[PDB]
Amino acid sequence: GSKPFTVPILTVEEMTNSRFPIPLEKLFTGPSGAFVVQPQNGRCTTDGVLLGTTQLSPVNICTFRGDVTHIAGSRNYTMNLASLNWNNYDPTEEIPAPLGTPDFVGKIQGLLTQTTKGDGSTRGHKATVYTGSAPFTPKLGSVQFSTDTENDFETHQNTKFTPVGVIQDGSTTHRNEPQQWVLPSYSGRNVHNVHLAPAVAPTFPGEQLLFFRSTMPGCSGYPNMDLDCLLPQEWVQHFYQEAAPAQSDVALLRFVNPDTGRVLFECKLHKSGYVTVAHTGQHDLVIPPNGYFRFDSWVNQFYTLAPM
Amino acid sequence: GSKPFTVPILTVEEMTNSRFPIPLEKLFTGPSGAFVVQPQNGRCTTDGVLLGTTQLSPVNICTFRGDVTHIAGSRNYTMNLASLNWNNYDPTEEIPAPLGTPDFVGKIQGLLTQTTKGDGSTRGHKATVYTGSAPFTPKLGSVQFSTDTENDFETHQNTKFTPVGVIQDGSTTHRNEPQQWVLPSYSGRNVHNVHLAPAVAPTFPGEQLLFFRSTMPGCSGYPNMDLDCLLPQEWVQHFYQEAAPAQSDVALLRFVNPDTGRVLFECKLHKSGYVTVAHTGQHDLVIPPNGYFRFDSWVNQFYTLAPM
Ligand SMILES: CC(=O)N[C@@H]1[C@@H](O[C@@H]2O[C@@H](C)[C@@H](O)[C@@H](O)[C@@H]2O)[C@H](O[C@@H]2O[C@H](CO)[C@H](O)[C@H](O)[C@H]2O[C@@H]2O[C@@H](C)[C@@H](O)[C@@H](O)[C@@H]2O)[C@@H](CO)O[C@@H]1O
Ligand SMILES: CC(=O)N[C@@H]1[C@@H](O[C@@H]2O[C@@H](C)[C@@H](O)[C@@H](O)[C@@H]2O)[C@H](O[C@@H]2O[C@H](CO)[C@H](O)[C@H](O)[C@H]2O[C@@H]2O[C@@H](C)[C@@H](O)[C@@H](O)[C@@H]2O)[C@@H](CO)O[C@@H]1O
Repeated sequence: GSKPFTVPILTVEEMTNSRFPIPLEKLFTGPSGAFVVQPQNGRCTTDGVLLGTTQLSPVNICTFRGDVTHIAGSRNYTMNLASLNWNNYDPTEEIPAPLGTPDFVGKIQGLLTQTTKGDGSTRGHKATVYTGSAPFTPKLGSVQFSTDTENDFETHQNTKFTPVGVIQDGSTTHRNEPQQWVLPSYSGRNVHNVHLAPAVAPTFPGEQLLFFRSTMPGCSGYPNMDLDCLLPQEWVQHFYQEAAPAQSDVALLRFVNPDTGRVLFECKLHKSGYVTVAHTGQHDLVIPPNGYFRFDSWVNQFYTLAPM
Repeated sequence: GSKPFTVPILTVEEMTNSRFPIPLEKLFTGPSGAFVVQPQNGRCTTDGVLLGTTQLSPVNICTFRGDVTHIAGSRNYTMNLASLNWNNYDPTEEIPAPLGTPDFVGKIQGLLTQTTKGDGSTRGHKATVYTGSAPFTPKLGSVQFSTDTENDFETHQNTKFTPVGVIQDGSTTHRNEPQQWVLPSYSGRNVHNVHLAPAVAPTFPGEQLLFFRSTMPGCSGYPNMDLDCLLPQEWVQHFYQEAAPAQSDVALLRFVNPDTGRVLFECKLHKSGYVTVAHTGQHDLVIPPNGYFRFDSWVNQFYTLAPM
């Protein structure tokens, strides 16, 4: 008596990263035994429960909204955060941070834009947020932006950050930032993170996570532009709507090639919202552009996959 | 024997504009007898045929990709366009312009970003494209950007424009640009546009188009930031996947309020991909946040709606 579970038929290249507002490019698998995989965007159960900081909009990911105050002697502005909906922010909500908050330590560059309500005058400037910085305290309601202006932004007017890409600067050596698997301290460095979506790992020998991979635009320096998500944003939207009950811990998916009619590989979609495959080693999957995922049956954590 | 037609259950505020990569905010209706409504993004038939310049990604809308050449004595760069997938562009495809090309005359501001293949060095700069300019010839494979640099960008390296908002500048007076209902000349001023998605209008007395409305960020001046689309991007994605056959020219939708169980209004979803309502005058609809569209039955162009 359970509504039948499905995944979208969109191809990988027809879908969006759930951790940054950019298209998916490829599937990637690699070992992750040595570190914790705990992203907070792109987290959703197969039955449609959003986790972490996950929200439904592809374009709100890594955005911030609020009003800003200038820091004297600098081009820096403090943003006092509003809700996604431009209402007052509530720090007591049982989430790690405001929905859509970046879930990695990095220097994210974009534009900060503003409109003056009274006359409809507008302004925009290049801006960067360092999510590893001491002033990055989104859970407490404020973050800081480095901008290209010292005087243009007004106080007490709605202000939006739209993310574009990432930078590597200052101290750092090539491709050592951003660090996609390092969570920000949402309340600052001395305060532990709360209400997190859990870390994920394969629990089977010879298995690895399967990642949905994009390349973030780079805006300066020699950044690591790889970005891996656990679920496409479209999948998040799909599960949220469908809300099909998980009949077992694991949904078995087959990846199908329509140009031949054959299955390329099979994988496990865990009910808590992540995918694993049977492979050892780093591998960029090579897939046909029209390839798609198809739900075939419910199995369990003990099911042995065919090697990828 | 037709697969049953449906629309997504996502609420308006949970969906994305199909003409710019920003969230939907509201529903709007107004008269449009006096001018032609012929957007090229967010065009899809109910049975899943993409029209105009429409593509499936919410985040590729109003993007450009290619490589750039500097124009001496300026901060201007010519971009020789690539395909969405970074392959050579084909001008002979039976489309108006490259998929995702802006479908309005305006000054769109964002960031232009670039990566050097050999060493992974990167750069990004604020940039604007004037879609009403003589050099805006995307169908012919090139457009021009005004940037904040005269020497940083390299030749023959992959370069991306990510849109953020719009500006009003130069000569123009308040809120007279952008002009969302004026199509660019995709091949330049002397060449007529081709392969367009058709203009839309209500064909019934006392009917108006229903628009899915957002406010574009403004980056300078006093722009008109209203942006109206005919279909949410999620709807485009949905119809594309479902491909449910249109049993009649018109699908009757009811907009439902779950907080009361009552229908707020009814509307016509035309099979060619647009919505009409029975109302006269400009009106910002007031809707509950959890309100949703529900397909109830197939009717026709002659069906008389209940007044909104
Ligand atoms: C946005 C900006 O102006 N950034 C500069 C940065 O240039 C950016 O990054 C470099 C790698 C290159 O892609 C530029 O096109 C881009 O604008 C500067 O980087 C130095 O840039 C020169 C070229 O102008 C050389 O490429 C040099 O190798 C770069 O230096 C090293 O990389 C930097 C990112 C720093 O880590 C620096 O300590 C390194 O020696 C830097 C350097 O002043 O300054 C801005 O960030
Ligand atoms: C990005 C930038 O520097 N743009 C300026 C522009 O300022 C932008 O737009 C104005 C409306 C305001 O929102 C600024 O905060 C924003 O940076 C300049 O606009 C003049 O700006 C001053 C404030 O610095 C006044 O607001 C003035 O009314 C503005 O002028 C008129 O509006 C302009 C957009 C032009 O149409 C001008 O002819 C008008 O008289 C302009 C003016 O030099 O210059 C850049 O575009």
